[PDB]
Amino acid sequence: EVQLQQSGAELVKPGASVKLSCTASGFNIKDTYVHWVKQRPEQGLEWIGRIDPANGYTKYDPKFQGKATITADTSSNTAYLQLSSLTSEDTAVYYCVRPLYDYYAMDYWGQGTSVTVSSAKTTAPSVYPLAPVCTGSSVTLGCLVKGYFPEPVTLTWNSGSLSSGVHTFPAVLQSDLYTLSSSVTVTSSTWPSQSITCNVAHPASSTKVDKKIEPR
Amino acid sequence: DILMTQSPSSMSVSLGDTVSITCHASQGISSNIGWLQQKPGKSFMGLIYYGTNLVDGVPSRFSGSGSGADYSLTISSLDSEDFADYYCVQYAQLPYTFGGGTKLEIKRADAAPTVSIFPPSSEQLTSGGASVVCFLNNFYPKDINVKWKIDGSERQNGVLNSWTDQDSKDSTYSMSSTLTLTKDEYERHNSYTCEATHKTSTSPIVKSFNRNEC
Amino acid sequence: NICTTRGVSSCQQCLAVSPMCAWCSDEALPLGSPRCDLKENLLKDNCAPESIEFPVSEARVLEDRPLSDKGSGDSSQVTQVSPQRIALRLRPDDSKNFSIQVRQVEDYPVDIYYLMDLSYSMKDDLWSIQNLGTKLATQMRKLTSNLRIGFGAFVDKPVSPYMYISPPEALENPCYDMKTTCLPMFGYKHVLTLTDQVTRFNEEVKKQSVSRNRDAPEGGFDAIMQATVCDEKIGWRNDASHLLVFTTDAKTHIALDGRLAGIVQPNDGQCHVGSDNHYSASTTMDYPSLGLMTEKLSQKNINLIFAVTENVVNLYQNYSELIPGTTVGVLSMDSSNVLQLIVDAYGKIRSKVELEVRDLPEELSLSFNATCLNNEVIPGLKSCMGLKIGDTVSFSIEAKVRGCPQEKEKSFTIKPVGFKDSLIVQVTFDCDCACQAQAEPNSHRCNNGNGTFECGVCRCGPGW
Amino acid sequence: LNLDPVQLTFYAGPNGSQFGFSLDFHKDSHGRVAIVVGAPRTLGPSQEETGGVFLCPWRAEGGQCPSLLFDLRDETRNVGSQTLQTFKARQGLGASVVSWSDVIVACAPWQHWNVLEKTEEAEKTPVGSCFLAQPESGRRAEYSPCRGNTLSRIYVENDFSWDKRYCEAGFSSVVTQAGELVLGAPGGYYFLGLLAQAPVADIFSSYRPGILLWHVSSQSLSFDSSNPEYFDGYWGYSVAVGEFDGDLNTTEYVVGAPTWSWTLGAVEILDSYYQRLHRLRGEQMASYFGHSVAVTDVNGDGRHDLLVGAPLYMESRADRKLAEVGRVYLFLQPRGPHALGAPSLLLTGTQLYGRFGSAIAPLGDLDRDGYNDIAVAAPYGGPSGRGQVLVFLGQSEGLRSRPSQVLDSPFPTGSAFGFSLRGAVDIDDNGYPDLIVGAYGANQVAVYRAQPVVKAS
Ligand SMILES: *[C@@H]1O[C@H](CO)[C@@H](O[C@@H]2O[C@H](CO)[C@@H](O[C@@H]3O[C@H](CO[C@H]4O[C@H](CO)[C@@H](O)[C@H](O)[C@@H]4O)[C@@H](O)[C@H](O[C@H]4O[C@H](CO)[C@@H](O)[C@H](O)[C@@H]4O)[C@@H]3O)[C@H](O)[C@H]2NC(C)=O)[C@H](O)[C@H]1NC(C)=O
Ligand SMILES: *[C@@H]1O[C@H](CO)[C@@H](O[C@@H]2O[C@H](CO)[C@@H](O)[C@H](O)[C@H]2NC(C)=O)[C@H](O)[C@H]1NC(C)=O
Ligand SMILES: *[C@@H]1O[C@H](CO)[C@@H](O)[C@H](O)[C@H]1NC(C)=O
Ligand SMILES: [Ca+2]
Ligand SMILES: [Ca+2]
Ligand SMILES: [Ca+2]
Ligand SMILES: [Ca+2]
Ligand SMILES: [Cl-]
Ligand SMILES: [Mn+2]
Ligand SMILES: [Mn+2]
Ligand SMILES: [Mn+2]
Repeated sequence: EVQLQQSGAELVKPGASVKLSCTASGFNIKDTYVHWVKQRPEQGLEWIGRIDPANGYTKYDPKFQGKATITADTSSNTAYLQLSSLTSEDTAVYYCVRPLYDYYAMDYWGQGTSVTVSSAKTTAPSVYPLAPVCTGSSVTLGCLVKGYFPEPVTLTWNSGSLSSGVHTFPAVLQSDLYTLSSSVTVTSSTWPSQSITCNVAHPASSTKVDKKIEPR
Repeated sequence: DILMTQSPSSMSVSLGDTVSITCHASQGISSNIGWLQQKPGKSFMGLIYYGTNLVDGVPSRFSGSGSGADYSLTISSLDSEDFADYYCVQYAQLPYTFGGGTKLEIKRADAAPTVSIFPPSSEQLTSGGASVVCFLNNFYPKDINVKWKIDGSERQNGVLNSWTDQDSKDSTYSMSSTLTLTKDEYERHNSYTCEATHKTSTSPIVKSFNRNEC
Repeated sequence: NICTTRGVSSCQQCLAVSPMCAWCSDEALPLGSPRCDLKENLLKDNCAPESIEFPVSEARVLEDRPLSDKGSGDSSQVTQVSPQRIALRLRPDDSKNFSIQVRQVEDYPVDIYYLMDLSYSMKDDLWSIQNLGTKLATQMRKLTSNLRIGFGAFVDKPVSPYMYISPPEALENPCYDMKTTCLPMFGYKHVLTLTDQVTRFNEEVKKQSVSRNRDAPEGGFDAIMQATVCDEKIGWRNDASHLLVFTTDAKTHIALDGRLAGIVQPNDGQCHVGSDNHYSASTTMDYPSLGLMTEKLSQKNINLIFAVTENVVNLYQNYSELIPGTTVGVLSMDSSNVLQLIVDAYGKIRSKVELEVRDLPEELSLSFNATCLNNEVIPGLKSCMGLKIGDTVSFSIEAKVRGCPQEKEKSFTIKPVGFKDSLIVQVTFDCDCACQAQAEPNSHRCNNGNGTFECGVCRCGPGW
Repeated sequence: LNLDPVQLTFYAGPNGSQFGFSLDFHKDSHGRVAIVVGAPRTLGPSQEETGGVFLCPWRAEGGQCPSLLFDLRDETRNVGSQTLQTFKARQGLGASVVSWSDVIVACAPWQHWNVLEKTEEAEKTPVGSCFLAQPESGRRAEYSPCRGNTLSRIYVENDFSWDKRYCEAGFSSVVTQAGELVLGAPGGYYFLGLLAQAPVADIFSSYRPGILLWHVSSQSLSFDSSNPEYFDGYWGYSVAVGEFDGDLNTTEYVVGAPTWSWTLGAVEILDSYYQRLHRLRGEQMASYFGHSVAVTDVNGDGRHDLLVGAPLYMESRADRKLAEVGRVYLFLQPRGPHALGAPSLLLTGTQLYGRFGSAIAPLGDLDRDGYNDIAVAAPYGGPSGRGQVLVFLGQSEGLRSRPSQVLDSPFPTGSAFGFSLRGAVDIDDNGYPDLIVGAYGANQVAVYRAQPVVKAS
């Protein structure tokens, strides 16, 4: 079965270079064209270029000329995408693609390789409890993880105990650092009677703080 | 470069429905078009190639049609797995260009947001910062607008918003707005408010609190 | 002797016993005297001299023109074989010997048709030979006073995939994708009919130019066939040595190759060069086979010379072995040595004499003793080699008839390969008796009418 | 021996169509035998020659046959900033046909192809192409392994390596028992010749109309070479399959290269990865040794034997003279892992220019004596030069050196009677294997039915 295994998430500094790989599984990389595609949430999908691993001939979208360099090593059944002089805009997810039957199509895709370009050094998160203001039948608490890098962070309540009725929002990049928050809802008879704790772990800095929510 | 105008950008539909996503190119591409599926938080799967040809393994409820510069992906009898992102791609000319995309979302009954506001923590304040959080939970449709007010006057600088994807078993959306100020600036004012504007209510749902008071 | 101890019944059966036997038809022959005995024993028994039937095998010449010293002048009254005709007479199981002289006459006319590969790699070659006509004339003048020369050229079948067929520009100028111009592709074209006006050769050659095609093997064999069977157009002369000079630096297409261009029709060995001087069946008829080429070359008495570059010399030497009479010479990469190559080939061609027999009766068998170099007799040999122009050789020949054939009159030919003249041998089988032509059917002597009386004895009539 | 030359069956195609150039037996899903016939000069839609295929139902009286329809229109695809073009004029569809299971494969070796990109091009060249059909269902597919999208300049810069532009794929063809199509392409790699193989199942499942350039991942092509012995060798002029390495799980290929090694000619036996197991060399230059090959066990030991035709072989005759008559060579496969030796038997033609050995057909066991038999064609043989087919019977020591039977052409001069042959199938179901003979020059096919033996040999 055709499978394209791409390399792991990359995290580099601006002005540097990175080389992504795409290893063919269940077939010979030499068989077809190999394309590279860039995906960003706002800008969407962009075609970088293609290569014919058999002979090494490449094509690029002029937008990426100089920035991207595509190569291949049939010996290791791998295709590569080298990016140079990286910047913030080069932060995106990258895919390698090949056709099924049609020579020119785009049918099989690798799982994708996330690339993040930041100057930020490894920073531990600041966890802040969010208790309501000094009333209803249901109460809502919260947790605020601010100023950490890089991603990700695992957030749970009462150590995975309180599961249902929770909303952990996607992290957002606050000037070179990330911010995330989570809301949880229960009945008035559950809090502050039942102790609720916010559990945040940041494998990067190897820290795992825990903040209990206190009323006012 | 050929431009691929894909529509609609999104649609709210239900299981069993027959929907159609169209694609218009800035010139003729003689069926040299493919259709792609991206399930939430996953990679891409090929659906169609050369206009009408199903990729191996793809159910027949998917079909493609069109000619010249106008094409369509059609999904008869929507399945639970069919709710995802769909993109068109042309390969008539280099460079290959993609459509803007289309997200199929689950349709449900309107629902108002549960708004909650949270003043800065003691911990953060003693550090020199001040974040006011505002949770707008479990609402539908997704089109919502938040507005921060300090002492009655709107505030735009220092606001970070974050949205969740359509929740699994209730099909609602949630939002998180956070206003961050310096300790000093946070103490220059007294009243803090966030106004939620949803199609559900003609009047904005408001939630406030007052510093130096509780 | 064997004549008497055989107990023959007739004069015919007597002569068929042995060539030494005779028959006596005399009436007054003693009681128990054998009518079939040695001619000496018969006369010893008072046998009338006129009653002796004793045929003797002989071989007298009917035409014996002397060999020519020069092949110049004349409208072909040159003799290079002698005698030209002899009458042979043989009796049952007998034999008789005769001789034949063959001369490589000096100053014999020569036709040289230059057949040139004109694919792109022969461009420099074409520049080298623009004075070959006059330079060749100068050297051949030393050997002959009747030289004619001509010129033809070939590339390959003008059809895909041998020919470039795109873009349209490539059809008019196959060299378009390079930075030059060349002729559209052509299979074979006749350029200059054999003529003694040698500057016509120089001037025709100076107007020639190369073309270009895709695959390495070329269509020369097509051109050899046409150059051979298009007699009037090429202009071969009846009385002249015919030299077909084939120059190329590449491999050659052969019969059955044509199927790569969708051509399956076998070569018909016929002329297909019309008034436009191009080979019109080039794109509809397959390349010729070695066998068919050999048949036509031999039929038209053409001496094919492979003048090819060292990279393909072995190839053409190996073909040469399958086409007897062909000679090979090493051509330089620009044909700068082709002149001496042709002169040496000509000498090599006229350095051999090989006898060939045609229309020989089944009953007759021949044996040969050759005399070459210097009166050196070489038994069981009918071909001489290492000869020079002007030299003369001879062969002793013996004919041995087996039994006596139904037909009494037969003739056959002995001709050296490539030669115009030949020895016609008119054979006559003498196994009858002169007295048979005056027999007595239903004779009163033979069983009273039931028999025939001939040659002295009584034979049983027809029907019994 | 026992083919009936008195009551023949004749099938006929249009005049000038060359109907009978190639043929084969075809069995439908029910076991009903028909005859597929190629006619590579049949007129197409634009009143221009494109070739065609006919599927003749069996009938003792013969007659006309219905067409097996294929798309004859030229195609254009503008894609990837390039223009793909097929050209079907004079493509010779039906220059080869083969049947396997209920599928028919008919090839057009001279179909041309070109790719345009701005002012550049690949060059318009005969890549050849094959058309596949499943007559009963109507399914159609194509296979053209030599089509490429590389521009002319790239070949020049790379010294014309791996140049498949003049393949003429389908020039010869054969299908393995497992259903792998093997195409001979004598023009491949700048006229060295190559082989292309792919499973029929995968050819059908990967083909879609309009694509023109598509991938058949399970396919396998042979290799280019730097050895001058192979230059202009037309490797793939003829192809066949058989068992020659003792391992029944593997299928071996037999490939003819009639002009291999400066026209010496050769035949090679290869494994399915195109590795050479044996090489038989021609005996005489330009004899076209390898023009035709046949695989069949003739001496009843269960081991496949090889027959090679050299239609232009020149026999030595009195007075140092040579006579082109053609020749066939028999190689018996030895026991266990051993090399094929010298030929076990040499069959030589008698008629000048007869081209004995132009075609060789296994007949199965014609006379039912336990030994397989063969037919050899001499398309211009016979005392009248009209064409002859000779039958040779198998025996414990190989083949009989004298023909058991001779079939003289029933057609007029120039018919090329015998140019195509096929046997080993019982078409009338009388228990005896029959023989079909093509005469493309007369646009007809003759069916010879085997009958019970009169007096055995
Ligand atoms: C024109 O025609 C000539 C003559 O036929 C060809 O030359 C022959 O080419 C063949 C094939 O390469 C040669 O065959 C080889 O013979 C070798 C030994 O030969 C010896 O004895 C001869 C006697 O005449 C000598 O001339 C020669 O110099 C040697 O001393 C063998 O050792 C070779 O064996 C190898 O190959 C064979 C398969 O071919 C294998 O079976 C063996 O195991 C081994 O691998 C080989 O058999 C032959 O020697 C050549 N003959 C001559 C006289 O040179 C030309 O090739 C041909 N030219 C063209 C362009 O067509
Ligand atoms: C060819 O030469 C041979 C001798 O080499 C001749 O044979 C001899 O013929 C004479 C005739 O008187 C016999 O006496 C000898 O016995 C023969 N010798 C041998 C060795 O056979 C032969 O006659 C010659 N043939 C021709 C046609 O002239
Ligand atoms: C035959 O040979 C003899 C010598 O044995 C010779 O004298 C004679 O001239 C020859 N006969 C002829 C007619 O040549
Ligand atoms: Ca095997
Ligand atoms: Ca056997
Ligand atoms: Ca048998
Ligand atoms: Ca039968
Ligand atoms: Cl050239
Ligand atoms: Mn050339
Ligand atoms: Mn040169
Ligand atoms: Mn050529």
